[PDB]
Amino acid sequence: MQQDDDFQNFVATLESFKDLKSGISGSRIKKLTTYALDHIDIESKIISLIIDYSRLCPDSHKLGSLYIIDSIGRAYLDETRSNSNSSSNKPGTCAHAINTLGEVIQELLSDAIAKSNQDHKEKIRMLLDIWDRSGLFQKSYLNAIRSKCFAMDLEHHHHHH
Amino acid sequence: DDDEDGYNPYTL
Repeated sequence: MQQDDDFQNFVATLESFKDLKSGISGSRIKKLTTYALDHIDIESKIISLIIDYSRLCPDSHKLGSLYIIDSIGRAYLDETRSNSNSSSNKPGTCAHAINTLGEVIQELLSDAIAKSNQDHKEKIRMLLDIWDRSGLFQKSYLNAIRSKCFAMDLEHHHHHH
Repeated sequence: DDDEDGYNPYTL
């Protein structure tokens, strides 16, 4: 950790991501994840970055950022979980990280799904299901997506179950 | 595009 693989690598990966034309390469996501975990002393900047990147641009970033946060979230959760997930306010470590995200996931998801279309919207929906199943954000479906009205509203002209 | 595209959350 001698000034090697600092925020540069992280930010660099994300930046290059958006620079793409709706490609979303898993490689990038990996770098961000491994990096975050490798450096739990920067959960703030990290989580904050991905978060902003999402709400930043429309569906485009929405979907992309979503995937990124997903990977980091899972890993982070397991990490802190291994010891004890506890927090109150402001960033500090994995714990605070997950908490912060869950406090913004509302606008993030909602926006993503909305700005997203049948295709994109579909990806988000699936991801959400896996999240609950796995046990990432054990908040009993936050008000955010909680209100099915979210999908129903954004749900363009199309049949469904 | 050969770059391990399509990142699924169900698979790390």
